[PDB]
Amino acid sequence: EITCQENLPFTCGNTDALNSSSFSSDFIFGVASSAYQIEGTIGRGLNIWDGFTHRYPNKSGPDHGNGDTTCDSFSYWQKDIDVLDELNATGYRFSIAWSRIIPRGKRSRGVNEKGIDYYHGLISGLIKKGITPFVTLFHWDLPQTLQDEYEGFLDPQIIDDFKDYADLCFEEFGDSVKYWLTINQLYSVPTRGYGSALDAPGRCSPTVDPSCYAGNSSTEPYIVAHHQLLAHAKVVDLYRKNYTHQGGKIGPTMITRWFLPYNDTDRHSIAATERMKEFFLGWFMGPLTNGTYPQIMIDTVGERLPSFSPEESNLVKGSYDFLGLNYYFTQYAQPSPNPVNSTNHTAMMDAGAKLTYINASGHYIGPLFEKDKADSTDNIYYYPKGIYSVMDYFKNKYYNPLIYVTENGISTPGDENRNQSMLDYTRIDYLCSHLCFLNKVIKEKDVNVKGYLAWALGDNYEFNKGFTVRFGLSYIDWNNVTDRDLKKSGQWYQTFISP
Amino acid sequence: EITCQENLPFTCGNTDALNSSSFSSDFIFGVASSAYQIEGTIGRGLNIWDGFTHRYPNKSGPDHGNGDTTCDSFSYWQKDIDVLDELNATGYRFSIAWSRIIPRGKRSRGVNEKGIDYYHGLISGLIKKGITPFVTLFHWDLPQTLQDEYEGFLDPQIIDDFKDYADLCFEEFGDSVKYWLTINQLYSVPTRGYGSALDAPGRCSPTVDPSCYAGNSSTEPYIVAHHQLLAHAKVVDLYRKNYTHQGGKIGPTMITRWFLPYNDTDRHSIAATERMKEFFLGWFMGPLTNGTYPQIMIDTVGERLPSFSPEESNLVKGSYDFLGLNYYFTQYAQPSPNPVNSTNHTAMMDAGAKLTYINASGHYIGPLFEKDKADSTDNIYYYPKGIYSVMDYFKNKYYNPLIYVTENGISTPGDENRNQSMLDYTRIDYLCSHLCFLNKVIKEKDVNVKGYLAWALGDNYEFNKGFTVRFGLSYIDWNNVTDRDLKKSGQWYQTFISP
Ligand SMILES: *[C@@H]1O[C@H](CO)[C@@H](O[C@@H]2O[C@H](CO)[C@@H](O[C@@H]3O[C@H](CO[C@H]4O[C@H](CO)[C@@H](O)[C@H](O)[C@@H]4O)[C@@H](O)[C@H](O[C@H]4O[C@H](CO)[C@@H](O)[C@H](O)[C@@H]4O)[C@@H]3O[C@@H]3OC[C@@H](O)[C@H](O)[C@H]3O)[C@H](O)[C@H]2NC(C)=O)[C@H](O[C@@H]2O[C@@H](C)[C@@H](O)[C@@H](O)[C@@H]2O)[C@H]1NC(C)=O
Ligand SMILES: *[C@@H]1O[C@H](CO)[C@@H](O[C@@H]2O[C@H](CO)[C@@H](O[C@@H]3O[C@H](CO[C@H]4O[C@H](CO)[C@@H](O)[C@H](O)[C@@H]4O)[C@@H](O)[C@H](O[C@H]4O[C@H](CO)[C@@H](O)[C@H](O)[C@@H]4O)[C@@H]3O[C@@H]3OC[C@@H](O)[C@H](O)[C@H]3O)[C@H](O)[C@H]2NC(C)=O)[C@H](O[C@@H]2O[C@@H](C)[C@@H](O)[C@@H](O)[C@@H]2O)[C@H]1NC(C)=O
Ligand SMILES: *[C@@H]1O[C@H](CO)[C@@H](O[C@@H]2O[C@H](CO)[C@@H](O[C@@H]3O[C@H](CO)[C@@H](O)[C@H](O)[C@@H]3O[C@@H]3OC[C@@H](O)[C@H](O)[C@H]3O)[C@H](O)[C@H]2NC(C)=O)[C@H](O[C@@H]2O[C@@H](C)[C@@H](O)[C@@H](O)[C@@H]2O)[C@H]1NC(C)=O
Ligand SMILES: *[C@@H]1O[C@H](CO)[C@@H](O[C@@H]2O[C@H](CO)[C@@H](O[C@@H]3O[C@H](CO)[C@@H](O)[C@H](O)[C@@H]3O[C@@H]3OC[C@@H](O)[C@H](O)[C@H]3O)[C@H](O)[C@H]2NC(C)=O)[C@H](O[C@@H]2O[C@@H](C)[C@@H](O)[C@@H](O)[C@@H]2O)[C@H]1NC(C)=O
Ligand SMILES: *[C@@H]1O[C@H](CO)[C@@H](O[C@@H]2O[C@H](CO)[C@@H](O)[C@H](O)[C@H]2NC(C)=O)[C@H](O)[C@H]1NC(C)=O
Ligand SMILES: *[C@@H]1O[C@H](CO)[C@@H](O[C@@H]2O[C@H](CO)[C@@H](O)[C@H](O)[C@H]2NC(C)=O)[C@H](O)[C@H]1NC(C)=O
Ligand SMILES: *[C@@H]1O[C@H](CO)[C@@H](O[C@@H]2O[C@H](CO)[C@@H](O)[C@H](O)[C@H]2NC(C)=O)[C@H](O)[C@H]1NC(C)=O
Ligand SMILES: *[C@@H]1O[C@H](CO)[C@@H](O[C@@H]2O[C@H](CO)[C@@H](O)[C@H](O)[C@H]2NC(C)=O)[C@H](O)[C@H]1NC(C)=O
Ligand SMILES: *[C@@H]1O[C@H](CO)[C@@H](O)[C@H](O)[C@H]1NC(C)=O
Ligand SMILES: *[C@@H]1O[C@H](CO)[C@@H](O)[C@H](O)[C@H]1NC(C)=O
Ligand SMILES: *[C@@H]1O[C@H](CO)[C@@H](O)[C@H](O)[C@H]1NC(C)=O
Ligand SMILES: *[C@@H]1O[C@H](CO)[C@@H](O)[C@H](O)[C@H]1NC(C)=O
Ligand SMILES: *[C@@H]1O[C@H](CO)[C@@H](O)[C@H](O)[C@H]1NC(C)=O
Ligand SMILES: *[C@@H]1O[C@H](CO)[C@@H](O)[C@H](O)[C@H]1NC(C)=O
Ligand SMILES: *[C@@H]1O[C@H](CO)[C@@H](O)[C@H](O)[C@H]1NC(C)=O
Ligand SMILES: *[C@@H]1O[C@H](CO)[C@@H](O)[C@H](O)[C@H]1NC(C)=O
Ligand SMILES: *[C@@H]1O[C@H](CO)[C@@H](O)[C@H](O)[C@H]1NC(C)=O
Ligand SMILES: *[C@@H]1O[C@H](CO)[C@@H](O)[C@H](O)[C@H]1NC(C)=O
Ligand SMILES: *[C@@H]1O[C@H](CO)[C@@H](O)[C@H](O)[C@H]1NC(C)=O
Ligand SMILES: *[C@@H]1O[C@H](CO)[C@@H](O)[C@H](O)[C@H]1NC(C)=O
Ligand SMILES: [Zn+2]
Repeated sequence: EITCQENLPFTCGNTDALNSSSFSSDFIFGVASSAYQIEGTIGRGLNIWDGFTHRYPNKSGPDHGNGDTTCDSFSYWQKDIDVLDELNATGYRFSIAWSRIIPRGKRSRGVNEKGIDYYHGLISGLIKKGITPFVTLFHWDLPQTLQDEYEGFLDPQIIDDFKDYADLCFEEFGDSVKYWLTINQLYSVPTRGYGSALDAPGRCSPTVDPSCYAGNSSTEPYIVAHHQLLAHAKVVDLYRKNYTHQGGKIGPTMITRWFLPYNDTDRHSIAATERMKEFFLGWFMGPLTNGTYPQIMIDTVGERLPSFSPEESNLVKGSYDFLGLNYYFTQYAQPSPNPVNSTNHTAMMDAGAKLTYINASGHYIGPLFEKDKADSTDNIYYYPKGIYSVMDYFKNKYYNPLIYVTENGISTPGDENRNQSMLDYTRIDYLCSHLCFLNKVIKEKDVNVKGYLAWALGDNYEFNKGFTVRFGLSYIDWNNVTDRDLKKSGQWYQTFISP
Repeated sequence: EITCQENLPFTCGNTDALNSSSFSSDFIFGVASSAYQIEGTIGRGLNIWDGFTHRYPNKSGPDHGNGDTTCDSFSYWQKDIDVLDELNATGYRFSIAWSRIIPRGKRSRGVNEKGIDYYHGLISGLIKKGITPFVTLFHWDLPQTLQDEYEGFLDPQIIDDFKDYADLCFEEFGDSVKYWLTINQLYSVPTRGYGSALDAPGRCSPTVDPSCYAGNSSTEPYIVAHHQLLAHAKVVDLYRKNYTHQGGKIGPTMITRWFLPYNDTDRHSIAATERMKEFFLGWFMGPLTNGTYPQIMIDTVGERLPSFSPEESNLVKGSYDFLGLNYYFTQYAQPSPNPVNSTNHTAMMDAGAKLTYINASGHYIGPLFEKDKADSTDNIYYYPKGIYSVMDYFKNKYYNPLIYVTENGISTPGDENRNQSMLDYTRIDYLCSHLCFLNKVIKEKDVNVKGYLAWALGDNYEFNKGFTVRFGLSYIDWNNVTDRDLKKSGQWYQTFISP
């Protein structure tokens, strides 16, 4: 019987008590990264995140940093590969920058050969080292040209361009890549990119944010989420129909959170937690497992929620071979009003829930996750048992899918110096306690989890944060980005994989 | 009678001997800047120069600098205005970033109100201070979206988009702006952007540069120059037909050089200098004054040179109210072969001329202009009498046009520290000696020169050079860009304008 601690101090950092041998022998352990965060702009066209970080530098981070050079993996990808090889990792998830291989967006405008070569070299190098690539087709870095031609995912013309892009990738890399993540965290772009304008492209209602160049926080997230689903379903249908000879699997990446009631005996708090589960997860998981949106969403959102045609509904339903789950933390939910007529209404208010990390009797959900310096009542706290609850939920509610944990990690302040940043014990506690609950759920609930990829390989540009927080397991000196040095967390992870 | 020195040491730095009173009372003296060099990416969409400097950082400059924040005139435009006010300057040439006011390129996709406000404030502030704005509609910063939709100026669809952009500007700013420069330095983009790939968008033949993503150095510069002329002619026709109530003037900006024979008694050197004059100036000036290309170009370039239709020819001919001339330096020309069948052939070889700063008997053309550290046989030297020869040439060869010198300046190394950079006497010599020859040509040849704008107002991002050279008359600390401090050159210029 497996016992896991939910509060500090954790003792699972000991690999005599927990290591890769606690899991099935085929279990994949690795790390993850994304193109915009690690590559640099060298050699590629521009994408909406280059646009956003430049047009609105105070949304790029408090240091106004961006992905211009970041850790320069365009030059030093071979160092990324030596860190993995040093961990004896069997999995690496990275993303192909659409901008690098089709700079002008539409495929008929020509492909960038030098870009295609960059990824062949990378894939060849990983596989030579016995590392399985999980490649994300789209990690938020849409070619700027498509956002300016028709406002990206706001328009249905994105579906065919995305499909021609994906086709180019399966054809070029599919012989070696056997695992494809179509779109990374479905929930993010529509809410942050089109609801609150905290992420690219930064659209939202004028009174939600007056910096926004355009938008409607009330209608656009629903129009964007819809197209993301059709786009995704159309790539999966292209994959399973035209590239089945490649013997790969392809699936979506869902940002998952667990929700607990703020007051676990107030029915209003209980209804708000069930509504969160539906607006956060079901919004995407419902179309993917059933071809339609959740009923609470259809009731609440009404005309602002697009309908799937019977053909579209059939294409989206069951459009995955597995699910990639990104899990970071859990929130307490309590009711909150949905003012549909206010000019500052957003799609996120439609859930009628307010989210916190402290419940009604003042209990904090777990240890600290991310210190907010501007406001401390905004601090984020994590909850190791959340990975247990989310996985058990997905098994029971969504037909026992094959699952890969594609991102799980914790940042530490960039303020810290080199000695302090290399001694990241708070990261060992985060990862070890989630790994202890992940092993327990695989064993007790028989969830079909087949892999785990820690975020991130090394320090890189963090969306909305610049270089002010660090997520890597290996250290990078911003004044000289050549070396990736294993921090304590990286040395711990190494001993975990090979005990 | 006016005597001007052509070699160091110059003595025209004395304002008792030369000052604004040497010129007609209406003569406009000022400074110039461009949007990409001074604004920063904050608040605007991305353009091809953001794309280029990011995709190919080693072409952005030896320091890999770019226009991300540069001197941040988006925030500190009011400091730009205090420097001008301190000079008692009557002219300021600046450019409107197409990306800032129409981020998505095509006007029907919506205009950026906050962007339009930025320039209203700027124009209101200049005019309140008695400074005449010369506004450039296009200073190389084409929206990235138009370059990715149809490869920018390579396609004729640019003509209508550029015309809808310009229409938006005359309508928004035309009530205050009475001087419009349509496209800045016609010769540059086609040769550097489409011939040698040293500038954005960076297209060129694979063997001219293997970094190029696409291109043809032999055909594309001619296709680009042609469209630049049609685009320009169509904006001028829109201006003179739809905004004549505004009582403004509009003209092109031509990068002018003077050419001298390498050997001034070898006929081959003399023919090469006359050919340079035609390929460098006549390429644009011929269509503008006659509606057709020079005959040496029609003979030499043959099928690769596009033809104007009779309607297009009529539209381009006489499509200016004045000319803006940018003059920097003069070159010696000698013959050089034109190998039309080599795979590394470029439109620039078609002139059959090799350019140098030292003639056949070893005489250097004038004082040093720009030290090339990688190769010193590449150093650039200036020639003050060149502004005299160019102006006299334009008067005689091109129907005595109304002229404004829209750029003239010299850089000093960014290597120099603050004390050395504020003591820029080499800049006083450059400007004073050109101003001495400009006054002489106005007086002796009666050229219709009505203004002079020194480049640049302050230190900014320099195309292909990063922040490694400084062109400003006012100093900017890259570690704190708030202040613009007048260097010696700026204090000299101040005393020149108001003796
Ligand atoms: C998994 O997918 C299933 C579909 O494949 C989901 O089941 C569907 O659920 C729909 C409800 O959301 C349901 O459609 C409704 O059907 C009502 C009756 O339709 C028939 O009979 C009518 C009766 O007079 C007749 O007029 C019709 O012509 C049909 O013959 C209909 O009245 C409903 O419309 C009203 O309400 C909806 C909001 O739900 C409004 O959009 C609409 O304007 C109107 O006010 C509704 O019809 C739908 O109306 C909108 C239109 O775009 C659709 O085409 C139309 O269908 C439908 O019958 C079933 N389908 C089947 C095959 O059972 C299933 O949902 C869950 O299960 C059902 C039983 C229900 O409890 C849902 O709330 C559940 O969530 C999906 N499962 C999950 C887990 O979500
Ligand atoms: C200012 O603009 C003027 C035009 O408004 C320029 O003058 C034009 O110059 C053209 C030469 O470049 C000239 O066109 C040529 O005309 C030849 C005769 O055409 C008529 O008579 C023919 C004789 O049999 C007959 O077949 C025709 O149908 C006409 O009736 C013609 O043979 C030439 O074509 C050959 O050479 C050209 C290269 O120059 C090739 O492109 C072509 O394939 C062919 O090999 C040529 O015709 C042109 O052919 C190409 C086609 O696209 C054009 O439509 C066609 O015109 C034209 O006659 C004059 N126009 C007038 C009204 O005089 C003027 O140029 C300068 O002055 C002329 C006299 C000449 O010396 C040029 O070299 C000068 O540069 C411009 N001024 C300046 C300063 O450039
Ligand atoms: C988690 O939620 C539960 C259920 O909502 C909370 O318990 C409820 O707390 C209410 C106070 O917010 C209690 O109602 C009050 O009852 C007193 C005594 O009769 C009355 O004087 C108050 O005015 C109020 O009455 C309500 O007024 C509004 C009317 O519309 C309504 O009809 C009345 O009920 C309520 O009885 C109580 N329910 C139960 C089942 O315990 C719980 O709140 C916490 O516990 C209660 C016992 C009390 O000590 C609260 O002060 C305390 O916060 C909540 N838990 C926490 C930690 O917030
Ligand atoms: C500026 O250009 C002028 C004209 O091109 C240069 O003068 C010419 O220089 C040529 C040498 O490059 C002279 O030709 C040579 O003549 C000698 C004596 O007879 C002969 O032995 C050589 O082989 C050569 O002859 C040519 O060979 C190739 C044949 O196809 C052709 O038919 C022959 O002419 C040429 O006579 C001379 N012309 C004139 C009008 O002076 C000038 O070059 C400089 O001045 C001359 C006088 C001489 O001292 C050169 O060495 C010197 O460079 C050139 N100026 C400079 C500074 O480069
Ligand atoms: C966002 O878009 C929605 C949909 O067009 C706008 O809501 C409509 O507003 C009009 C005018 O007030 C009403 O007549 C409709 O009844 C509303 N429709 C729905 C479906 O809600 C909304 O005003 C827009 N919001 C902003 C901030 O632009
Ligand atoms: C807030 O969270 C705490 C922690 O889970 C809840 O406290 C537990 O409540 C159960 C049931 O009452 C007790 O058996 C446990 O002993 C409690 N744990 C702790 C650490 O005290 C608490 O009930 C939650 N409060 C509300 C209002 O939901
Ligand atoms: C640039 O474009 C020109 C025009 O297409 C190419 O030149 C042609 O090349 C073909 C194939 O060799 C020949 O049959 C034609 O006679 C050429 N046309 C002309 C007008 O010169 C050229 O090869 C291209 N260059 C590169 C480097 O792409
Ligand atoms: C190179 O440039 C120099 C400088 O202009 C030329 O020298 C002048 O030539 C004329 C005519 O021979 C003389 O009267 C001047 O006295 C010369 N000036 C100097 C400073 O010596 C020279 O002729 C040019 N050489 C060639 C081959 O073109
Ligand atoms: C790995 O962990 C298991 C418990 O799951 C333990 O029994 C085993 O001895 C550990 N292996 C090493 C090499 O420490
Ligand atoms: C951030 O920049 C935007 C301009 O895009 C501006 O509207 C906003 O006030 C800035 N925020 C702060 C807190 O300075
Ligand atoms: C890497 O992992 C494999 C598989 O568990 C193991 O056999 C091997 O010894 C490990 N190598 C290192 C250097 O730890
Ligand atoms: C599969 O590829 C073929 C050949 O290019 C094409 O006709 C077909 O539409 C594709 N099928 C899809 C995308 O389902
Ligand atoms: C606008 O929205 C904010 C945050 O959602 C809220 O504080 C404010 O009261 C809203 N304004 C109105 C008029 O409802
Ligand atoms: C940058 O880091 C690498 C790896 O530590 C080192 O070899 C190189 O010399 C460093 N460069 C400088 C300028 O110190
Ligand atoms: C300005 O220059 C002229 C010569 O062009 C000279 O005569 C005049 O005295 C100068 N003015 C001043 C104020 O020095
Ligand atoms: C400049 O960068 C390009 C990549 O875009 C590369 O091909 C070239 O070799 C680099 N030049 C030098 C001198 O390093
Ligand atoms: C600015 O120039 C005008 C016009 O020549 C002159 O009258 C005025 O005194 C000058 N002001 C300053 C402060 O030099
Ligand atoms: C002038 O503006 C009118 C009204 O928009 C339009 O019909 C016409 O085509 C324009 N004329 C030009 C661009 O010459
Ligand atoms: C290619 O062009 C360069 C510079 O224009 C020249 O040095 C070289 O000889 C050319 N190659 C061939 C094969 O002509
Ligand atoms: C930046 O420069 C301005 C102008 O000199 C100055 O007032 C401000 O205090 C400076 N900022 C810092 C951080 O020194
Ligand atoms: Zn940048």
